[PDB]
Amino acid sequence: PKDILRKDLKLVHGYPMTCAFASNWEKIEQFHSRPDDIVIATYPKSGTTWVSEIIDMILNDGDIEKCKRGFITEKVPMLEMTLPGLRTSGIEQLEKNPSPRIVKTHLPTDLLPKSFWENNCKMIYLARNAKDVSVSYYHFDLMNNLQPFPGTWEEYLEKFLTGKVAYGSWFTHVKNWWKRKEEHPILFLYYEDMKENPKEEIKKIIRFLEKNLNDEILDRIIHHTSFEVMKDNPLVNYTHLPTTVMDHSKSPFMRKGTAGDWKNYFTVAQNEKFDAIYETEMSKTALQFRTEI
Amino acid sequence: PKDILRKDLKLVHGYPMTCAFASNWEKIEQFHSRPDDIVIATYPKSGTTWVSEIIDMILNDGDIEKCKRGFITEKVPMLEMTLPGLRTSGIEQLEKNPSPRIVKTHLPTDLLPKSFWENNCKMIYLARNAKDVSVSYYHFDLMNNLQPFPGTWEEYLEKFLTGKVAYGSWFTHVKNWWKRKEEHPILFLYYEDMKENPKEEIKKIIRFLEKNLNDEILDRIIHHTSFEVMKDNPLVNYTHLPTTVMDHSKSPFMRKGTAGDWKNYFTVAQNEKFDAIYETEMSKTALQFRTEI
Ligand SMILES: Nc1ncnc2c1ncn2[C@@H]1O[C@H](COP(=O)(O)O)[C@@H](OP(=O)(O)O)[C@H]1O
Ligand SMILES: Nc1ncnc2c1ncn2[C@@H]1O[C@H](COP(=O)(O)O)[C@@H](OP(=O)(O)O)[C@H]1O
Repeated sequence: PKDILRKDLKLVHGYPMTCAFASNWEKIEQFHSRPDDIVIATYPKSGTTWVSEIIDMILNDGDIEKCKRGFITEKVPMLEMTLPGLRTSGIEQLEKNPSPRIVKTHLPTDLLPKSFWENNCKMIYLARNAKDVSVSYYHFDLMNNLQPFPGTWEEYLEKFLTGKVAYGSWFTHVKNWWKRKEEHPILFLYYEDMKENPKEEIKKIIRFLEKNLNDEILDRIIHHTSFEVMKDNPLVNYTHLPTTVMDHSKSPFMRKGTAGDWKNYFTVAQNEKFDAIYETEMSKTALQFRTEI
Repeated sequence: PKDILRKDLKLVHGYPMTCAFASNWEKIEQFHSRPDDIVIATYPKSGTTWVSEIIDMILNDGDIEKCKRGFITEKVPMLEMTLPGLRTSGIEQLEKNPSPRIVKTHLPTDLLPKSFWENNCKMIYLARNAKDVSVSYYHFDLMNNLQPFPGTWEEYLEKFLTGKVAYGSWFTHVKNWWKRKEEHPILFLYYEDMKENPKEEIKKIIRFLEKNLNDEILDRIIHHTSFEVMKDNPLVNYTHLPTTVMDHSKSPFMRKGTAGDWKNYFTVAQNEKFDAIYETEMSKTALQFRTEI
């Protein structure tokens, strides 16, 4: 463990990558998908864990005890995750998992195993406004010891803006995933929409996944996957991980679960600078993020 | 025409209704919706025409020339409108219109054709503060010859407060439509938010309508749907109606276009009596109206 903890990011295909995840990349590259695999793809801290539980519920017809068959890391493995000696890798877990497999990933489009495009796999891409992500990712690096130490918020926001963070730039991640939406079966969702109206957003996932679930099951999914519920659910709140991987005393994994929390952290000067870069990166795209609800 | 001009309101389902519209309700009740119809529903005088032009622009990807294919009454017909001999009825017009159809209505939730709920049609409900609505509706009755003469402003405000106006009580209208948003895909909007921040409000409509528009197109919609531009737009300013329907010389349809205009008409005595009725009607509800920005 001493060799992966708090280490510098390594570049893999031009992307800064968590040191623990950066070895044997050949295995990821060559991963074999099944045509009924369902990918949930997000930039980090964008609501992956939230929507993994929603999807597991949908696929289990809202049966909560089925959703309690294991920890989230077993039900919905992160494809690119490795912590050898400490944990089954994501791909090792996935090769033991029954179809249809839910696969979580934060990979950029050009790093996703091509098998997933080739098997025409259904994908849910979820995105969250860049300001809330930077704040959530900052606190994440406080508690997750696989990450480099983030420094001060001021130092961290500058790395985030220039893409000097694990998985690289949020702008490029979001823009390149959005572009793929035209030639693949990808449902593109916003975190803020899920926060404001989970029923209508969950219905989009239900239709995308070719399921019909009645209003009682839907209400149960909404209730089971609410922040207050999930935060106390020990199968999903990440307290099952070794303290050497995640120390929740520094920041809880389930932290605030809100839109607009970034305003508690951004100075007005940081905000002006951030808005200027954002307009440069995003004005020409059809993406329309909300930074509060 | 002399048969429907300046006539008393007629009761339909316990709602006072413009005499001209109070006929052939069977036709309205049995209207056939299409799954992609877009309902814009409002209490009268709440920004219907404004939001109609916005949605038309959104659906046409910001193409102003396409937005010039016809007058607003043809582009975005009023469902329950009938001016027989003088105008194609709203429903006749809708049955001539290609999908996706935008459908305008001031109908209370209980009078909306059932077909719209059954088809799961997207709806945008726009609401405006009750004081600005009352002033706006007063002025409208001056110019609109289908309406009864409203009397003095003092006599009119008393009818408004007691719901003795076409489409009945504003309080019931907004409360029941707000309740509905928990059971149907309904984007509920505030006139005063659109006025303060049209960019953000328009982004909600773009998302809700599942459209892909960049910032150039967005700024273009904001400009083309500003008050100053629309009031001079002969296709939306309602100057195409017969003088027998609308005499703009009494009061222009595109009247003031602002939040807070009510302060020019309300006496201090009226305002106290209004506020007391308001609190009785509205203090339980989660709605939050601004009377100025
Ligand atoms: N049920 C839920 N509702 C809302 N947000 C949730 C949630 N479950 C997790 N989250 C939030 O999603 C973010 C984590 O994303 P990921 O799973 O992609 O790591 C965290 O945000 P905050 O740090 O802003 O609280 C976390 O609190
Ligand atoms: N582009 C625009 N911007 C702001 N307000 C607008 C608008 N177009 C119309 N309105 C206002 O919407 C009201 C009429 O609404 P409806 O279309 O629902 O009858 C009028 O309010 P005022 O009488 O306060 O001017 C009108 O001036």
